[PDB]
Amino acid sequence: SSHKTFRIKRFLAKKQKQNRPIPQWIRMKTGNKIRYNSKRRHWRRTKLGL
Amino acid sequence: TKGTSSFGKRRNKTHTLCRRCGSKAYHLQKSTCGKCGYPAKRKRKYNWSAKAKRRNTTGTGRMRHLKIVYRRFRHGFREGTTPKPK
Amino acid sequence: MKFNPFVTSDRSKNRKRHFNAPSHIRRKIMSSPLSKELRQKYNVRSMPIRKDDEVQVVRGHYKGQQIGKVVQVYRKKYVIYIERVQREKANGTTVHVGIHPSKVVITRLKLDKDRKKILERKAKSRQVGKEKGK
Amino acid sequence: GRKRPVPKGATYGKPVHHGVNQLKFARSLQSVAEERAGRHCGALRVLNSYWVGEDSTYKFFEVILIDPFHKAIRRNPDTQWITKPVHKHREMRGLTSAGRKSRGLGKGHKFHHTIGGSRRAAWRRRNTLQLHRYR
Amino acid sequence: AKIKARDLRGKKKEELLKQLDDLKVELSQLRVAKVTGGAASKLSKIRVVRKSIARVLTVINQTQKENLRKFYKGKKYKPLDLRPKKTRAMRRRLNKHEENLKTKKQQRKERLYPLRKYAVKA
Amino acid sequence: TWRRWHRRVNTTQKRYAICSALAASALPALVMSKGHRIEEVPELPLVVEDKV
Amino acid sequence: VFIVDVKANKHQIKQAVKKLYDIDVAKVNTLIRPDGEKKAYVRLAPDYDALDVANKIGII
Amino acid sequence: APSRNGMVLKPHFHKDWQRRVATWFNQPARKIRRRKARQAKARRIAPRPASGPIRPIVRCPTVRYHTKVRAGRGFSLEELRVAGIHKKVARTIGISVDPRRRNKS
RNA sequence: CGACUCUUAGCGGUGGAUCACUCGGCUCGUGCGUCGAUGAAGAACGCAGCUAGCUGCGAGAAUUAAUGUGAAUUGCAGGACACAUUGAUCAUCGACACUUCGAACGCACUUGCGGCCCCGGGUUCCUCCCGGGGCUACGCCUGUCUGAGCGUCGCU
RNA sequence: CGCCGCAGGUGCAGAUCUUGGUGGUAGUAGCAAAUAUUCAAACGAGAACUUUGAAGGCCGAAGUGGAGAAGGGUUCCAUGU
RNA sequence: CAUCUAAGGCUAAAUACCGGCACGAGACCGAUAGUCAACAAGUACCGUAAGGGAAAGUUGAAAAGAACUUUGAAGAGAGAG
RNA sequence: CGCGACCUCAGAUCAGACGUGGCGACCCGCUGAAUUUAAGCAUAUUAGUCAGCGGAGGAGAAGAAACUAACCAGGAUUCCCUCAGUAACGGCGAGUGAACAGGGAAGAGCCCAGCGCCGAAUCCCCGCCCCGCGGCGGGGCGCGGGACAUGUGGCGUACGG
Ligand SMILES: [Mg+2]
Ligand SMILES: [Mg+2]
Ligand SMILES: [Mg+2]
Ligand SMILES: [Mg+2]
Ligand SMILES: [Mg+2]
Ligand SMILES: [Mg+2]
Ligand SMILES: [Mg+2]
Ligand SMILES: [Mg+2]
Ligand SMILES: [Mg+2]
Ligand SMILES: [Mg+2]
Ligand SMILES: [Mg+2]
Ligand SMILES: [Mg+2]
Ligand SMILES: [Mg+2]
Ligand SMILES: [Mg+2]
Ligand SMILES: [Mg+2]
Ligand SMILES: [Mg+2]
Ligand SMILES: [Mg+2]
Ligand SMILES: [Mg+2]
Ligand SMILES: [Mg+2]
Ligand SMILES: [Mg+2]
Ligand SMILES: [Mg+2]
Ligand SMILES: [Mg+2]
Ligand SMILES: [Mg+2]
Ligand SMILES: [Mg+2]
Ligand SMILES: [Mg+2]
Ligand SMILES: [Mg+2]
Ligand SMILES: [Mg+2]
Ligand SMILES: [Mg+2]
Ligand SMILES: [Mg+2]
Ligand SMILES: [Mg+2]
Ligand SMILES: [Mg+2]
Ligand SMILES: [Mg+2]
Ligand SMILES: [Mg+2]
Ligand SMILES: [Mg+2]
Ligand SMILES: [Mg+2]
Ligand SMILES: [Zn+2]
Repeated sequence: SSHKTFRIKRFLAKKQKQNRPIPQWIRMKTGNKIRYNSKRRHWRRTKLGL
Repeated sequence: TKGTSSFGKRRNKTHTLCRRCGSKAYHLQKSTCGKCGYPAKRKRKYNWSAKAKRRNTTGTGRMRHLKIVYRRFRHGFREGTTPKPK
Repeated sequence: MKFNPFVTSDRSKNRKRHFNAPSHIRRKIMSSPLSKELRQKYNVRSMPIRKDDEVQVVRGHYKGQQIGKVVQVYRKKYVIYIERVQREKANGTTVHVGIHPSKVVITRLKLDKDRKKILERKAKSRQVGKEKGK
Repeated sequence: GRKRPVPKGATYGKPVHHGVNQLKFARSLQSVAEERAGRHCGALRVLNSYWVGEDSTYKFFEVILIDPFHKAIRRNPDTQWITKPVHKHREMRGLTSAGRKSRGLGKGHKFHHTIGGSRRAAWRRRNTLQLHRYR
Repeated sequence: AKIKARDLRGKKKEELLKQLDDLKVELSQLRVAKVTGGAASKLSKIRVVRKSIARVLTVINQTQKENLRKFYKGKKYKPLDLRPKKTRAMRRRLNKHEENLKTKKQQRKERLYPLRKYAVKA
Repeated sequence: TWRRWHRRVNTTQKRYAICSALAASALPALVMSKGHRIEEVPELPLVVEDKV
Repeated sequence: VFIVDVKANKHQIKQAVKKLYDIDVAKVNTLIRPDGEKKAYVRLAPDYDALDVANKIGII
Repeated sequence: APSRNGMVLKPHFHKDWQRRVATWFNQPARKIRRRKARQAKARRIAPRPASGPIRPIVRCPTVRYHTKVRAGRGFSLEELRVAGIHKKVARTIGISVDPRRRNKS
């Protein structure tokens, strides 16, 4: 809602910054074996526990 | 109707995030965490669930102090001494 | 054969220790043999590979006597790069080909105050072993 | 005595276990007194206790406690033993005189239940299957 | 232009703080340049300045701590961060003086009846 | 883990096998039948002095 | 407009801006971004000029 | 079910015996650990005879074993007295006095 | 004669069995056998030039110092780095530092609300505002100070 | 890998068996609750569905309108694919 | 007749160890096996919660990871390397 | 109708300490099932076991006889082999079930209270100085405080003193 506590908004804040695609230059690192952010989240598909 | 219609009127949280153990098991009305038991001092832990014990035991987290304690034991917990500067 | 009960002969442990080695003991793993003239003038067989010493490839596609200067040691990749050991890619530019330092022989070293000290310490140890083996 | 703390006096199954009222606690009331003083004063070490007149409904015991970090106790041998960490909360482990009596320890034919150092120590040893390498 | 902890250790706290200040203002303009685009060179000097601040702060924090340790040398009571830290259990034990002392009964028995070194022939 | 990995043999039987193995090492047909390439060796029960 | 620590109130923001930029501020309007960092709008005194200061800051 | 003809066997395996199973795979390791502690102890007491103090002659206390003799816990105070050595200095000599044994013979 | 359907074969797809490999387990054994109010385990939130996860770290934040080592790190860039008017990296780690919850400690879980004592500014001492620092949990031991009692007494 | 011995978590068609993959069904059922779309133009490789304009309609103020509370958590706004 | 001397206290060694630190080994398993987890695994995800809980290894010696020409709007092709 | 002594209590953000929580494989103290077996089932069994609560250490507990024995006697505890699936318990059904002696691993013994004697000989705390630091001790100095005769310390403990 519009009415939030500070600690909820700080929780929502972190979840926003870590829902970002991996940098493109990561693919070039030696022994990368990573391809995409597999922990990406969409607001409509899966909901936060909070 | 006990099915689809009844699921529409659920908009009141029963649990919130716990200050200790950070899990969303802090019952609002009871003011007690259902995961770590936090109105209380002693951490809630039962032997009838070994998976829950191993989900949150020692070593499942950062181990900030104890990981250096394991280091200092190998040298006898020495203090106030220096490596003899060049 | 191995008798010390505190050093392992396990294949998985040796491979794990080799591929996860820190940089400072990855440097020792990348040691390279010295030439016949370098072995006679000093008393040391193998020497860890440095940045700017000349070297010739003795195995692989790039065998020969073209004394090439080392231009980069890639301890992450366990390879070193040499001046003329290059390959042209599709676009036409040139890139170095990495070769394991065990497949090259050092012909001249890059000497500093530290290199001389390590050079002299290996010579004194072999001399000690030789006199014990009189 | 000890009443079994089951709601409405309902134990379930095996009428042998239907007992509620005439059941007795394994430890004496003196052991309970030392535990209650030891749990309150967690910074002191219970030494011993005695009896000072009971009641119809109460029993009164005086419990001797030792401060393990007083210098008068620390700087005097024959008392440094209680300052050692293995001697903390003796009354909870049944090491006090009152706590010991409920364990069935002793020498002789009367006390074969605790021949391993405790009742559980004896039970484990005589219920463990020794599977030697060569059988 | 690089600073080292070894050469910082001779200066007084008056210009050590002075050196920390202009080191902090330099990091302020560095973060400004990072926001306004700036250059790859200026971005790379952010880390070199951050470590320089830690270097200067470590020296003043150390220098203060050895002065406090020297001041409380021989004091009966010292602050909790100046007394040894080893382990809560190891701090509870008895010291060498009150671990090794014996009752007069025990040492009289030791004086009277010491363990003799002996052998038996065949 | 309690699979009875070990077996105990009687001491008399164990000595019996050792005696049998020693007796077989002195017959060239048996040692050759083990594929040991002893054709140029003399005196099949082969003894050297203690200098070795 | 600056980005400030979430633990700094408008008084410390005003003192910090006034001392480390040698300007006089009129009021501070603060908000915490959805990212989780504070944003401070620092209105300068009428005798100061933001463009003048923003030049000296380097954010022009 | 009994098949034809055998022992009436009563195995004592009704008590969840597989948690209290003592395996002996550390038997050879224990023998070494005890062996080298014996060697270390013997070399610590350099001239002392490496195997504890002297023990008395002792008769086994039952009609099944009273024909044989063995080594008891230690010498009794009456044998120490008539040998003219003090009960306190005896154990420093390596004699192992046992004060609660009496001599009826 | 086509079409369709079936059988077999070649080739091509779908699929990921088989085989070979293994920085992973499982089992056994050995030596140690060490947490915490000097604030643990655990959680939260932050920290990279470009960084989401994992990892490491704590406002000195993918680390400071010190010591060994001795020219790298590396996906790109950058500037270093005389390697002696002292050194990249890595390792070790004994100096320093170590945010917020948490036994969690001023009260409460709303970054809600206090109290006392010092310091600096606004004061231009008088104490109102702002900032900084240190205290303010419960139980309990020894001692200290202050006390209560028509408790037992002594002197008037 | 053969031969002499040793030891097995040693042989599958079934268990409405476990896991994974694949068929016929089958280009089939279906994409039918709440009246309704049409003309021209623009962008564009591409228009029944986008946008603009013109028309015909519907919600008809107890709305298919304008705002909030819980709840969600960036879905808000620009630009580009 | 024998035997001990309760109702106070301490005491090492031989003994135990499926948690922890660091090691060594194996007639074990070999990616549906072996730990749930060989991999950003107690992760993704599910449940109000207690709690439940996966799937997922392999180019090549070396990226030398296909320049360049051509058709298509591109995916995608044909040559070339 | 005050001022003192003691006793019994109280307050303090008083000076200096201590406990709390975690892990818990092993160990100690409690509490404690039912499935299952008995071809049903209630005593019995499962089992003093799972689950539950408390307390520790590198081990823990035990431990130096109010013992075993009945012998020509042995001699703390703990562990191994054996005793022994035995004596015994048991709807004497299903089932349960030790100890002594013997051989080994290890081996170690002691301290109080009391009864007495010794001018409280005893102990803590705060200051002085110096010898020191390195987990903080020694020495002496205080017409310095307190504890303590409602009993501190030395001798001494069933083997006698
Ligand atoms: Mg939804
Ligand atoms: Mg409710
Ligand atoms: Mg060699
Ligand atoms: Mg029953
Ligand atoms: Mg005495
Ligand atoms: Mg606001
Ligand atoms: Mg075909
Ligand atoms: Mg095919
Ligand atoms: Mg450094
Ligand atoms: Mg409120
Ligand atoms: Mg009065
Ligand atoms: Mg099978
Ligand atoms: Mg098969
Ligand atoms: Mg099949
Ligand atoms: Mg159709
Ligand atoms: Mg239709
Ligand atoms: Mg209408
Ligand atoms: Mg939008
Ligand atoms: Mg698997
Ligand atoms: Mg496969
Ligand atoms: Mg799996
Ligand atoms: Mg896991
Ligand atoms: Mg205080
Ligand atoms: Mg039945
Ligand atoms: Mg049945
Ligand atoms: Mg039934
Ligand atoms: Mg249990
Ligand atoms: Mg505890
Ligand atoms: Mg003990
Ligand atoms: Mg004991
Ligand atoms: Mg028999
Ligand atoms: Mg039983
Ligand atoms: Mg022996
Ligand atoms: Mg006395
Ligand atoms: Mg006695
Ligand atoms: Zn919780």
